[PDB]
Amino acid sequence: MFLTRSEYDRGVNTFSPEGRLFQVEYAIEAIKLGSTAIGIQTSEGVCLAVEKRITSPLMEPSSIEKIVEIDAHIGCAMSGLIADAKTLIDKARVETQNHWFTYNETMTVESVTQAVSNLALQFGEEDADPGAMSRPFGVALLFGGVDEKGPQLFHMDPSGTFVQCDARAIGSASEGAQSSLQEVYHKSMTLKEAIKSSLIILKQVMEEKLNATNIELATVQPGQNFHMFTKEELEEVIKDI
Amino acid sequence: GTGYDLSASTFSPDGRVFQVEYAMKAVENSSTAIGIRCKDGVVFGVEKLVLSKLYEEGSNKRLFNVDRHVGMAVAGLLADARSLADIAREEASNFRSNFGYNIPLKHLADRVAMYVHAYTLYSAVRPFGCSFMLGSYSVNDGAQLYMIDPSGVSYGYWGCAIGKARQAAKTEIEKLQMKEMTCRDIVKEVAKIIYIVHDEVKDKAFELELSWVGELTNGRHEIVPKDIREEAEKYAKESLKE
Amino acid sequence: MFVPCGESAPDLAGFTLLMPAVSVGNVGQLAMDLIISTLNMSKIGYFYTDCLVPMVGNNPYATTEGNSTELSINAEVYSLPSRKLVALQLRSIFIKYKSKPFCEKLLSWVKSSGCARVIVLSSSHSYQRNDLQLRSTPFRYLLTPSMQKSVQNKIKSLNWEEMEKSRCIPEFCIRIPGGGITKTLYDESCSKEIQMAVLLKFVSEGDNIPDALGLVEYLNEWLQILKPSRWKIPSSWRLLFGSGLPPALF
Amino acid sequence: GSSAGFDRHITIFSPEGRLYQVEYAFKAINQGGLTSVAVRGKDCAVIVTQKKVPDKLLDSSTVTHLFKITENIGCVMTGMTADSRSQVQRARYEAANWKYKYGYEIPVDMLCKRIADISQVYTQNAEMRPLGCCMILIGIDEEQGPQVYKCDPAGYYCGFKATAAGVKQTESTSFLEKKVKKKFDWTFEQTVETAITCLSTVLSIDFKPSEIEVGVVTVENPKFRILTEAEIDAHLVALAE
Amino acid sequence: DVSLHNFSARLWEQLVHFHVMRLTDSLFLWVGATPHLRNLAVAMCSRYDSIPVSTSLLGDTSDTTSTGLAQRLARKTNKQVFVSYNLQNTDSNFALLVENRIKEEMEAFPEKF
Amino acid sequence: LVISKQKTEVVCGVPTQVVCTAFSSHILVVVTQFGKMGTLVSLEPSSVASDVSKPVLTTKVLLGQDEPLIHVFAKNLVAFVSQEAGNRAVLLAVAVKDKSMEGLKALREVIRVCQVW
Amino acid sequence: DREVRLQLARKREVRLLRRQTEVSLLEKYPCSKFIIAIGNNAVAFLSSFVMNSGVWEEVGCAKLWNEWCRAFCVFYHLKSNPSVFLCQCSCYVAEDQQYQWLEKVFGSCPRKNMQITILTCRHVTDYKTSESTGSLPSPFLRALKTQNFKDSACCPLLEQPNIVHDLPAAVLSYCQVWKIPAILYLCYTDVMKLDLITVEAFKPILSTRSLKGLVKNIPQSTEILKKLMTTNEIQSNIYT
Amino acid sequence: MFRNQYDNDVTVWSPQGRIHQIEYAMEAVKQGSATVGLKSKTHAVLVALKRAQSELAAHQKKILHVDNHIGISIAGLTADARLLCNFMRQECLDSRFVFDRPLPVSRLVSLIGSKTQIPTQRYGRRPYGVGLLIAGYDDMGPHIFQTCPSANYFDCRAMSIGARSQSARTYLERHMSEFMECNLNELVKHGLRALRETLPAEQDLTTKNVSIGIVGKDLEFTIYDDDDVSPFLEGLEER
Amino acid sequence: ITVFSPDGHLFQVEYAQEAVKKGSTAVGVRGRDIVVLGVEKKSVAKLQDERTVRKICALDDNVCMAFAGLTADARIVINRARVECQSHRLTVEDPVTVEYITRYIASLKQRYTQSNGRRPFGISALIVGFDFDGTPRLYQTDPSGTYHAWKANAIGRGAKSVREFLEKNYTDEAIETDDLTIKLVIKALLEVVQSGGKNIELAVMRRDQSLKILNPEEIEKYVAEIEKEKE
Repeated sequence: MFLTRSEYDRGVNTFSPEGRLFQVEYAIEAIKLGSTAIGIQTSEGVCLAVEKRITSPLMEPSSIEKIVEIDAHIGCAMSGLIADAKTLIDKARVETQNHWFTYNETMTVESVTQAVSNLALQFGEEDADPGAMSRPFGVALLFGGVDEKGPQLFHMDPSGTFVQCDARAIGSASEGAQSSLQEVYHKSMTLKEAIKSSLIILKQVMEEKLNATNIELATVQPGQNFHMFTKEELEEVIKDI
Repeated sequence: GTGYDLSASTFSPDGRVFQVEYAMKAVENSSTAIGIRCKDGVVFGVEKLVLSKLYEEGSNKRLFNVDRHVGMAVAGLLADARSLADIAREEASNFRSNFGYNIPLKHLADRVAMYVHAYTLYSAVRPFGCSFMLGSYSVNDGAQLYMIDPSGVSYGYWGCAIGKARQAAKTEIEKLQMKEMTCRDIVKEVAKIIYIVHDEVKDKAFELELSWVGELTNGRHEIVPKDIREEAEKYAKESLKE
Repeated sequence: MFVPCGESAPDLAGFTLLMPAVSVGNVGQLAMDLIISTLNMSKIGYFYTDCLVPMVGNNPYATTEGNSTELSINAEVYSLPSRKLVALQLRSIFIKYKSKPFCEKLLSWVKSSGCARVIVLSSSHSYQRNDLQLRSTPFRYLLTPSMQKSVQNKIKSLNWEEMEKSRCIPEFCIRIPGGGITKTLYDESCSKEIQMAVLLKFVSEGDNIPDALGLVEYLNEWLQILKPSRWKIPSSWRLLFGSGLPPALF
Repeated sequence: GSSAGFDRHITIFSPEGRLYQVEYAFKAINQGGLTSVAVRGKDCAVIVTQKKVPDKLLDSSTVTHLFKITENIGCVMTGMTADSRSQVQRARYEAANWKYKYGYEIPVDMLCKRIADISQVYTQNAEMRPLGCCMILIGIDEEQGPQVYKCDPAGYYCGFKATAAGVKQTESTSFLEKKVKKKFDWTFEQTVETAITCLSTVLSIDFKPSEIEVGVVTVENPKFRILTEAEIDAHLVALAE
Repeated sequence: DVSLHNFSARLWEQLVHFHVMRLTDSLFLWVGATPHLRNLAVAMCSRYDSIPVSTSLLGDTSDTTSTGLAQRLARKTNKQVFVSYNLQNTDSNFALLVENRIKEEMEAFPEKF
Repeated sequence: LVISKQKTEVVCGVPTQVVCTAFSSHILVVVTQFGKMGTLVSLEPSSVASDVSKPVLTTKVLLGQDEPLIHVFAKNLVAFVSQEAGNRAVLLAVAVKDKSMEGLKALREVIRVCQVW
Repeated sequence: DREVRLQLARKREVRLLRRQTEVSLLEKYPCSKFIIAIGNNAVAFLSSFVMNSGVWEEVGCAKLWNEWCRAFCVFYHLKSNPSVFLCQCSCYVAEDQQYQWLEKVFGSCPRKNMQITILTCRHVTDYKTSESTGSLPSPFLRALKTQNFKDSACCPLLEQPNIVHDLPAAVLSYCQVWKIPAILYLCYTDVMKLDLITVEAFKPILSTRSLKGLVKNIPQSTEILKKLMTTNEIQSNIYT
Repeated sequence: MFRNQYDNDVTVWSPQGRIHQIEYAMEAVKQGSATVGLKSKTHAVLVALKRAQSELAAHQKKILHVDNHIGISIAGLTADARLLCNFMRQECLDSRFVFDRPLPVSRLVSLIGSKTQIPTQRYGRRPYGVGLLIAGYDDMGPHIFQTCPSANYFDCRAMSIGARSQSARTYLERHMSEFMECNLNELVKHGLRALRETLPAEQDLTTKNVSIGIVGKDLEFTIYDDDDVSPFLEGLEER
Repeated sequence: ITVFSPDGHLFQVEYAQEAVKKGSTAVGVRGRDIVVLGVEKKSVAKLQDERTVRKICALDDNVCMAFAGLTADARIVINRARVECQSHRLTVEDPVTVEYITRYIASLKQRYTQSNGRRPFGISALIVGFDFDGTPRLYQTDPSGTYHAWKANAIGRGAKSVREFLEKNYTDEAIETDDLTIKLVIKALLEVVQSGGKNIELAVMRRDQSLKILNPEEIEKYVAEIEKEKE
């Protein structure tokens, strides 16, 4: 009956007895460590909301950019390790702008997510170079954009693969926020309703108060392009809620 | 040999590499496969242990056809067996193209033996977990049967077995005299041996997988006809009973 | 922390303890369990301490069907009063920074109860000394000065090989890296001047059944446990290396 | 791997400045179970080794230990058969390279030097293990006549006149030195009889034509030839009389 | 069209070589004494970021030399610049000299970048 | 100090400026249509290559769109280049519009014309 | 150094926080049937069946922290007769904190009358079996009784080579050492997440005397309640 | 106890002649969701159980489209699934692009096995931890191919892998003869019944948690979403 | 190094954070027309010139930075940053922006903390300076590679305590002029270390000027009047 302490978590390629790569799950835990970021997609576009929680007032909220603008028709919200997301964001921007420069066509958000995945999975696959990709990225991206297909919201975890979702909450309040999303959603949701619900749930799952300073939100719409709400617009929306 | 059995590039104090021995014994774990090199040709026999009825007949086939003339019976891990079969196919095709005629069995045997030995040399790659019997017959070369132990030995056999019942199979084979007869009786004899070595209590069931190469099949490795396999199975069952 | 199985609190006055150690692999524990099964040493108590990670299971030494249905905690002690023989049995891995409290508690237990000689079966690393382990026999001994001189002369007559006294930080303090618990336990015993001996063996991680057989033979040669087929292996020595062959693999 | 132990890692030196992996390779050569001899006569070079065939199903013809690298250079192998065959193939490749580049036949000295360099590579790089086999090269040299060179996994390639390798190497070497000190004519028949009787007396068994295999290279015929069982039987009769 | 302006310069002491592929605006630049494609990064002016967006295509990620040179060259010129710096260590001061070296050539031959 | 051969030939109605620059590590095959770099794909032959035989060139997109069509196109375009280049890893900056067998053959013969290996 | 380690030791140690708002639980009120639920499935089955009739007033919660799981350790008593106690512990208790948890629950003054029924689930791979793990039934369960339990187990006992560690083993060892009747049920399930098959396998226990009269039958109410917790936190993208 | 020393890496052989890492990979498939694969004399139906959670969070696309006559379902890790699907798509597209012929299913499975064998042999790698149920229709006819995480693959009449798939296996083994001689609708209903028996007693086959991909004699591999599975759910008995 | 903790923490970055915590207190203030840096000093230097132990440096003329942690990696990152600044000044021919160099350093730290062949930098670069238009700047990178703009940051020995004290103290009234910013930085440093004096390594940079290492005589006289104000 002599049990010996045995651990399989150190090896990234090492399987657990039931077939679990513990390093990837630890990356998901690091994801949970990050701030909440909830994005909702509707027939009128995709809404992206995320908390710019700050440490001490000395922190400048302008520096924090949880929502980026990969392309005019592509946006992305993040939660977790921003430094990790920097490389993926640069790769996505390079792909989009290079496609526009060469083929004079707007690269589809699905293909951008694909390429980001190729970059994401490179930590495990190949990694031929000595100082090559080593660890999975500890950051999750809500690639919200509108393409020929229409409003498309994608989500990637440190696993390294994107999935097309409709309403996801990623971060510290991964669940609970998702329960609120489930309670509030339908195919008939309008953009205004989506924004209102997203900000309401942000307030519900936030420890601070909903003010334009500590919150950031954007909407990617078919007719329009990526439009990050300004301070005045954000204040108006939170006043509505 | 504790401590010295984790890498294929580590010598034990006795002076043996334990990874290769573990590969051989993992080959032992699988069901027994038997090959015979009679005067007419080479006859193969494998105890294809059926796992579930869901698998369609012919799945997990153990008798591969490297080329028209050269066949192969395998044991141990089947993935490594398939990889080695592909490698042997490539080598045989390369020789047939560059030189223009079918490869002598000795050349394929020692080339694959060198490859598996190379795998056994290095610490990074692990030794192959499969042992196979490269057997073939040629009107000029003659009936040849070579077993490729994961270690990397290329020994010509007149008859040998590989698997869990390897010892009893070898005893029965050496009781048999494998010289100067047609393969028509060798198929029956090998089926008989497979029936004896099979353990019904442990192994729930098995399927007879017989292939042969010789003058009867014009020096081509082909699965035995259904009628001949049925006759051999009937003879083996009759011999086993009482 | 000795808790009797019943309520009589059997006294271990004038007894000899047989404790294992968490050595390379499980040589000490395996040998201890092997001798327990061979000698049919009945359970007498439960040494409940806060030093090992808890574990439970049926009786390792099933023997009879009635005895099969029992409970085996991480730390249990069996004894054979016929030969004034008592034996602890460790079957658990240690909690961080808890081995030394175990050493102190067990030293106090043996001092108070009266168990005279504590035998610590263990195992050290294969390389051990500066190529001396490869040249010399793996078996060694390490007996405290308080050990009875009769046993010392018996060992001398046995013509055994003493501990190499591996060089450590001052200059030749006995070091047993494989055992781990063995060094601190020996130091605690020496401070308490409690008669005890460490019987180790230079081995490496892996299958250690032959090492356990060698160690129990060493102990038999010293104290004539059985007869200086032979040892009745426990029923616990089953499925100790695998959980069946997956059919799809082969 | 990071194998700290000296006994299970080639690179690390033993505390007494010894390479335990090389010693274990020698023990592997012993584990081969067979013994081989080689004698450099005044007219030829001989190599005699026993051919113990397990059982009878194994084809006695296929199992062999006498190999030829270059048409004038012979060889005898001792140790694991896989390692022996690998070293034989590497020696053949080296001979082919020498013939192609330099244009003339590879001298035995240079062939053993190259094999010793390969053995040094094996015993220095931690990646691979020393090949568990000892190879003895024989051949006819235009300047030194018959030449006997023994290469070993350690990287030691000194040439010999009479040498042996295997489980009975020590006793065979003792008897061979005893014979050498007499220093008789060392004729073809003389040297062959010396080698075969050395093997027979060290193994303390009677030899049969099929129980052993003999190969010889002579000045009259530089091409290496493996003596047939008929010649071995004739030589055995010669010893008998 | 693509003007393959291949040239060499005795940067410091080693005769580091250079390669140019004009295309239309996707200039390609290679650097290295030995003919090896060790690293490669593509950078071009971006309307979303002040620094031109660049990604390490292939090679060691912990180099930040090819990417930086590509960004600076893409800011100097327009469109893409496929820098392929392939110096082993070269410390870091030597890289500045190469940046000077290529700079002089662009002034000498604006067409043959 | 590298060797580059460029052949601008108008096949299938598109002026493909095939460029082939020979590096020791990776030969760069630039099949540039629209006069731009376009997608960059890396084809790395398998090191083992069975018993020193035809290898498996790992298809990997470095820049542009990930598509099995473009992967196979690069495979067929640079397979012979890698095989005749001593089993050397070869990169391809393909930027073509239409991907069909006739176009592939035309580009293949154009590269053979502009060969530097 | 040492001070930092001491701070970590506090962070890891179990702290007993009363739910009614350094005395241990059993030291405060004695119990007669203390039910322990370890794991999400065990507590889910408890809430579904046992915590269906009665007040089940919250008495305490043993909040703790570890690198694996910080969930909850709320303790309950029926409050119709406080003699019977309960515990829904979902947070994973580390090895260095299991004995601290035992001290907080019992301490050093046990009653020696409780039929400690432990509810926990293990994985099939843990089950040491002669045949392959794939041949075993998915939800099958096992039992571990103590010396003075004397009540027949509803399921076969574990085999010899098989063992159990962690908190259930801690409580069972405490009971055995101090001679407290008990039984440790192992629900070997392939799925460790919240699945109603695991609780269906846990069902046979309510039939036996252990946790017999606490459940007020009503399978329909319990069965409907089981579908309530079937909804859980969104999984990751690792498996599909 | 001893197996702990011989399971850290994939290149180590246990004293029992086993590689436990391959066993752990083979369990990784069980870690995934259940899928059912069965075929008839003219059709090959691939029925998969979408995770019974809020599909808003993630559209679990277990059934993937490979070619016009090959499609697969995911059971296990998603990264390996995506890599294998991409590889199969490359090979099929290359065949149809160069030789202008549909790639036979058996050849594709052989290539998959050869590709997945390499990680097992090489150091620092891991076997592809996903099980594929390849439902294809080449010249020979319908083919359901079981691809284990190990390179070993099986040509199967009816199969089901994933969590709690043993009940589905039992159901399939109990009705093989019916599967062989069934039409499209009956075969799909049989697969759905197998999946239902995979599901607990309380849970039933809803449109939200069921996806099916069918390839046939004149039917290209078509994935039927939640809206497109109702026709088969209708007419299927609850019992 | 490349493995995550069960909670999702990379061990290497946390160890680098601990190394930073053992470093000196790099304190900066984003004043208008003036940016002030401040780093705690271990005095000593009984036989060593202060020139070689200058923790506060100047990356070109419009950027100056201070670090907290190991000084070797700090020296190499400073060398790389100044080389990048010179290369930009050469090619682009524009004054390097504080944002630009801060992002470069953050990217370098990210690269070094990602690959397992190299360990992360065990420092936290606190970068200040003035942009082309003269806007004061204040940034602080981390071994992880997260660059964040701050109003008045403080990282090093007892980072949290000095940070919260400065947050309580930092006000636009305290940021007006430049003497007030100097008082704020000196107050934070003195709160960190009571000895003061030589331990207070002070550096100031104005809008159109270069980095001026404030002389020790100036540092102590400001301390004296700060003491006078308290009484």
